[PDB]
Amino acid sequence: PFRHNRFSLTPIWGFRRGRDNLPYGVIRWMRDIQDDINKRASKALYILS
Amino acid sequence: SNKVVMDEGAVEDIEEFREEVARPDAVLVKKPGKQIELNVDRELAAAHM
Repeated sequence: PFRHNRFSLTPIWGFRRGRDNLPYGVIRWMRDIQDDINKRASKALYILS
Repeated sequence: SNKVVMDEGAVEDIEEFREEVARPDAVLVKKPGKQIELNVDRELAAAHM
């Protein structure tokens, strides 16, 4: 019924992958380095213990 | 507390050895040819701090 010829939902975009045009958040790189940090913490704590 | 690694016959009385090692005033007697290594791990305390 609305006069405007577009969908109500408006996507606030972010980082968009070049290959597949799939949006991704800020996290990804922070994510992989963070999991590496957690592994380092567990390893060092075990070695000391 | 001290950790002790020793030759099997380092001390004649192992119970009194066990009790008195942590004592700062204790008198400990050991056999001549059997070595005593008190304070096996103390850099671990600094590492944990």
